[PDB]
Amino acid sequence: KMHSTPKLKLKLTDVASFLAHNFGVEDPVKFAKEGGKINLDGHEILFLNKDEEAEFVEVKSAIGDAKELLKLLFYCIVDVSETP
Amino acid sequence: EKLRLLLNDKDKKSFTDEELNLFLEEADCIYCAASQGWILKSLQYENTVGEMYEYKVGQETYKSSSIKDLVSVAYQNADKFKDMCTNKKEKGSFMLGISTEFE
Amino acid sequence: EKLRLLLNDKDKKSFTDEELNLFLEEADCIYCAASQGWILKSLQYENTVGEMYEYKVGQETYKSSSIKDLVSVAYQNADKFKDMCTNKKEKGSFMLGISTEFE
Amino acid sequence: EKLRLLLNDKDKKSFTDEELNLFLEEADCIYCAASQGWILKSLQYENTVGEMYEYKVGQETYKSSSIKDLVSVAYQNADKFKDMCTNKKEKGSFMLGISTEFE
Amino acid sequence: EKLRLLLNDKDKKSFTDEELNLFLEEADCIYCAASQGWILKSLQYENTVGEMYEYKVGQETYKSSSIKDLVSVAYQNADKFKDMCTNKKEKGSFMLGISTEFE
Amino acid sequence: EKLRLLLNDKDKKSFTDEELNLFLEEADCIYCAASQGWILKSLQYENTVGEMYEYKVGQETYKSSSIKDLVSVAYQNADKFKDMCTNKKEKGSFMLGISTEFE
Amino acid sequence: EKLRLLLNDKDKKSFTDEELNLFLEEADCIYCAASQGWILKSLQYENTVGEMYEYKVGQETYKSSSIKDLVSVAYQNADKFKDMCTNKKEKGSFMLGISTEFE
Amino acid sequence: EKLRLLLNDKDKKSFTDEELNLFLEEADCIYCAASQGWILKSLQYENTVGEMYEYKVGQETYKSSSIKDLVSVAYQNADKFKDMCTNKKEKGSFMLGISTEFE
Amino acid sequence: EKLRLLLNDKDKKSFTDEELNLFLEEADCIYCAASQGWILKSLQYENTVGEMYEYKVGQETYKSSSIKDLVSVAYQNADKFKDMCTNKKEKGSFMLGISTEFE
Amino acid sequence: EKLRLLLNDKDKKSFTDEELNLFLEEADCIYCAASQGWILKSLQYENTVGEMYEYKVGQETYKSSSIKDLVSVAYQNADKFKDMCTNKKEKGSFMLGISTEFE
Repeated sequence: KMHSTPKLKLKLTDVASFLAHNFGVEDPVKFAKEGGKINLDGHEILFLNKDEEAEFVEVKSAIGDAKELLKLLFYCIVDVSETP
Repeated sequence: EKLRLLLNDKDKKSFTDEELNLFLEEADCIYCAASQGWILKSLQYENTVGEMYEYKVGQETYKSSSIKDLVSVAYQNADKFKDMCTNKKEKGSFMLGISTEFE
Repeated sequence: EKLRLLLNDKDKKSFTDEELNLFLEEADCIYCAASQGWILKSLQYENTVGEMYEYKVGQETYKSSSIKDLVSVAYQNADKFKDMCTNKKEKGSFMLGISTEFE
Repeated sequence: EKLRLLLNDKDKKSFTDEELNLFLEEADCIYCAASQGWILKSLQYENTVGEMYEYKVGQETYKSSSIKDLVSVAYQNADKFKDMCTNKKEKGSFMLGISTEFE
Repeated sequence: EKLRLLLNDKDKKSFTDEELNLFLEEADCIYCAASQGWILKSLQYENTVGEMYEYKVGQETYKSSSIKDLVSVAYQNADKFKDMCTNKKEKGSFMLGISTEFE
Repeated sequence: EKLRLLLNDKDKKSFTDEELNLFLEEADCIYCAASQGWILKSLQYENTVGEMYEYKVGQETYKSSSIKDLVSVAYQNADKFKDMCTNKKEKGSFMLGISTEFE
Repeated sequence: EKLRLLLNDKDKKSFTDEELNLFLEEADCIYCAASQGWILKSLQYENTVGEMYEYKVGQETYKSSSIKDLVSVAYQNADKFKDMCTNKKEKGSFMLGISTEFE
Repeated sequence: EKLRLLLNDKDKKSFTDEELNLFLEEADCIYCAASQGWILKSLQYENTVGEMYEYKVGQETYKSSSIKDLVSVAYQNADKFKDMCTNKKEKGSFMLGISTEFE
Repeated sequence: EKLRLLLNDKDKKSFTDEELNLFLEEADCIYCAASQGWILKSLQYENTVGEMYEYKVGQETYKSSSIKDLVSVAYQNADKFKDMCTNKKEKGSFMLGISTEFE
Repeated sequence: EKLRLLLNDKDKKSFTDEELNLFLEEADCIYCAASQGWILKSLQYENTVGEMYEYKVGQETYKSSSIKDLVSVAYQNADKFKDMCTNKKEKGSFMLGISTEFE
């Protein structure tokens, strides 16, 4: 839940100006304190200048080796109870 | 008064007023007009301060800035006004919600 | 008072007060006004130093910094004010939440 | 008048009106004509300054900018007018649709 | 006393005290205020040591440091005070923990 | 005593003891105090060498290092002392163990 | 005798033995002490050879090395002594074993 | 003979025999001793040339290499001796076997 | 005769024959010995042509190559002789074939 | 003739023909002998030009190329002959076959 969904990252020339112009957020600090959650439709397009860059900060897996350890614990639990 | 503002930006008593009005008509933003005026003013240095930059006569040596330095400074002024004009026009980056109809 | 602060943010007694109020009306920040006024002051050096930057009469020799050095320091002052104003206006990076509605 | 604007856009007295009209009809935009005329003007300096750019007579001394600096400023003027013409003709990037045919 | 310490940091007896208190109001950190004072003192070199850096009269010649060198040194002092303030306030990098509620 | 160490790390007789004690109170380490004091010392050169760094009187000529070089050596001293303090405080890389509770 | 070695690692009679043995106590290896002493000796050039590097009076004319060159040489000596001390301290880079208990 | 070989390897008649012998017991190879002794000799030039490197009395004029050039050659000598000693100690690459143990 | 060949590989009557045959014993390749002799000869320039490179007395001015240039030429000669020695001994690249016993 | 070819390549008759024959015996190729001889010739410029390269007596002023320039041309000649010999001895790249054994 922390990291499995990718986090879109923008390297903007001016963060405050970009936020104010796009999302109308004049007081971004107060927006952060207010728990202000931006709303995006799903279908968005970016218009950056030459310098600015946008990327997804994506990870191959958020839980790592949890699957194998959980499987091992399942096997051990079945073994202790010796259930068919 | 826009003409006074240009004649203060672009230094005065070089051009007459009607061509300043033409400059302003050529571009709505006064700074673009001032940059245009400065680049056309840089041509005036061929007459106001000729190629002869230094001379001595008798007991008087006068060394003035060569035409290259003056025209370079005029181009610096023109570029500065152009940049200031673009700064006036400039807008930041944007991201918008694209969409399309579908059944 | 903005005019009083600006007359010392830029060096005193070259411009008239109406022009300074015009600069103050052009931009909210006084530092931007000071930067633009410093460019305007830089435009004056053509008459002062372009026509003569070092001369010698009789046994006396006087030399002053060329127009390039003086216009360079003036542009440096204007650019420093521009950078200081932008640094005053800017804010750091920060990550924010996001939530698209769903049912 | 376009001829008047051209004679302003470069120096005024150094060419007959016929060849300026020739430049005007050579290219549509007047800035291209001004650039070409400025290069043609730059040609003149092989005589004025190439033959002698600083001479001394008795106690009198006279120095002028060398031919390299003069043709440098002339070419700079011509190139600036060329850039001005291209920017006047310049247009931004675009994004268009495609329409094939199928059945 | 902040006033005396600023008159020592920013060199003494070219301003008067009320604007020094104003500069202290501009930023609580004394070094930032001293830096701003250093820029606004570098501006004043145009009067204290004019553009005429060198002159020979009679049997005396005096070669003052040009305005560019003095203003460059003043900006260097300003940059040192700014860096010293940032050194005073800046903290290093460090790791933290994330918390998230779950059923 | 740290006061005498500071007086030696700078030139001895140029400052009152009160401001030296102020430097010592600001930063506990002697080297940081000396580094800051050397910048403060560098600020003096606008009033001894900035106004005149070489003059000639009659047959007598006197030249001294320009303000740029003197400020350069003073900043070099301050930077060297700052690096000395940081080297006194720094420590090498390390390799530690992790442990987490688990049942 | 370590003190004789130190007073040979720099020209001798600019220092007094108290601060010399203080330097020796500051660092076990004599070359770090000599480097520190050389850095502190570079300061004293401001008095022994002031900023007035060249002068002419009557028919004498003496042109001493500037203070910047002398401090540069002093810092070069300090860096060489520091490097020599590190060479004395340095141990080769090499590999070792690992062993952890296990049953 | 090592003392004589060193007194050849460094220009003769500048150090007492005690100092030379001290260099000998300082380092095993005589070349390192020669390099260190050359650095120690390089220390001397501040008195000889820092205070004066070119002077003119009456008609007579005398010039000599600056302290920078002289300390540069001295350091070049010391560094070249150090490199030559290290090259004498230097040995080429190798391939060696491994022999672990196993039942 | 090897000694005569060395006295031609480096100019004559500056070294006594014991130094020469010591160099030859130090390295079989006579060019390596000549390089060693040349670097040791570079030290002699401190005496043969002192730091005073130029002087004028009366109406008679003499300017000699500085000591830095002479030692640079000596080091260049030493490097050339070293390169000649390496070119004498060095052989090119080539393949081999390994064979290890096996059943 | 080989000796005559060397006496032509090297500038004619600055050295005894017997050591020229010694050079010929050192390397079979005439060009390597000429290159080594040119380095040996470069060695002698110390006496000719090192201790004086431009001097003035009375009104008469004589100047000659510095030792560095003369050594540069001599080394350039030697290197050019080295390149010529290497290109005479070189051979182009080419492909060859392989033929192992099998049954």
